[PDB]
Amino acid sequence: AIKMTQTPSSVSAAVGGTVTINCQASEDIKRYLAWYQQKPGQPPKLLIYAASKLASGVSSRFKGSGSGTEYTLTISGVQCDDAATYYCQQGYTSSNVNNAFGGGTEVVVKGDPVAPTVLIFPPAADQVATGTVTIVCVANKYFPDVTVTWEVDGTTQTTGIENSKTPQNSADCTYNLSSTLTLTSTQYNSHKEYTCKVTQGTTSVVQSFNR
Amino acid sequence: QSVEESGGRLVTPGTPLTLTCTVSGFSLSTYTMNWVRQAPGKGLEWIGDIYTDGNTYYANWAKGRFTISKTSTTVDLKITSPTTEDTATYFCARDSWDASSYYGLDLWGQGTLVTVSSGQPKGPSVFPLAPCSTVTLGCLVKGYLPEPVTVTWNSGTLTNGVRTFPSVRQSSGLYSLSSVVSVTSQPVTCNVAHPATNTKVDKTVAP
Repeated sequence: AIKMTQTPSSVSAAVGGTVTINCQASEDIKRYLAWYQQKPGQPPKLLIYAASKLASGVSSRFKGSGSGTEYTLTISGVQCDDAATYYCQQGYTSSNVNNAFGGGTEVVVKGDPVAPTVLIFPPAADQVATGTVTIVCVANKYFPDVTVTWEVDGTTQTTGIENSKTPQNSADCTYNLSSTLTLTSTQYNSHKEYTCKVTQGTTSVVQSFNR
Repeated sequence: QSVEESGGRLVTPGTPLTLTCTVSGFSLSTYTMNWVRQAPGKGLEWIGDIYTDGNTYYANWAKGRFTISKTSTTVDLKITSPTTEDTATYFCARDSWDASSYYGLDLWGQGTLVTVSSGQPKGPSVFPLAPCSTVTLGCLVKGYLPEPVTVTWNSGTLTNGVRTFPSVRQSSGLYSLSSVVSVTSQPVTCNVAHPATNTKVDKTVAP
């Protein structure tokens, strides 16, 4: 059946640099091929049709090429506004199709670095009263990626943790992150000092509170 | 010209669900229509299409699991027997061809959310986030189904310094998210709406 194989799954480029994305078709699709850009919350946007033609209003920084079974999308002069997921799609046939779209390629744009601003919030009394608490730690406006370490009276916590990171900011390439630690109220009362540690490179930022 | 999807909702597994795509400003005797879904965090997945002449095609995985049909202004997608694997936003999108140049899917709707679960819809619990001069306050919203909720601060009048984080599905299958706002200094209130359960909750956050 018709299969589209898109690589790599993720690529990064400095602002101003060039990104290359490849698409392999399991058979000759004769340039019946399109490329799309998509950012979270939005439907995909057509960039390139007929393998190499720019859709109306789309910037010539986007370039489609290839034929037979092998296609490529190149993005030049990469900007923060280009941080997105890109998909190839065959329009050669609707019959015997396994998948018409490639798996997609997340493009990470490396803009000016920024150290995170970190904040920790203890659970409110109304949480404690439910039997389960969630401690929240946020790292705001940062690039490149950080690691979060939670510590409870100095012991590294390895369970009960969930991390949720925004897409890159279209203007400045930065992320925001919330990290939560969830414990029972008894578990929570079993301890005193709660610490969120955020590391970027080798530089750490720590926020703590005593229950 | 425009396309708009409707009919997505929370539904129990096995309960047939029909989605509708209503088109304006073009003919379905000229454009072919496609249904495409996307699960939270995942890639686009083509389900099938209906050509101008009426021929319908489905992805190999979709055959016998969906039925597509159309009138002159709408296209339906019926999901025969929903499973939890079918939870996704469903998009309608039009395409066309010329002599040799395929024109792509150039017009898409905003999509409609289908959530498949044995669980009852549930409104959010809202908890205040405060430290312990300007200050960052917040609201943690937990335990809701289906998505989405909206969160505003002072009824949309505080917008500067607002950061809302993507939702996270819990092991319970419920969702949670958080929002924080940086303010100076009078009351600061998060307004959390959950249209799926006809509910809104306002929580005033105390420094």
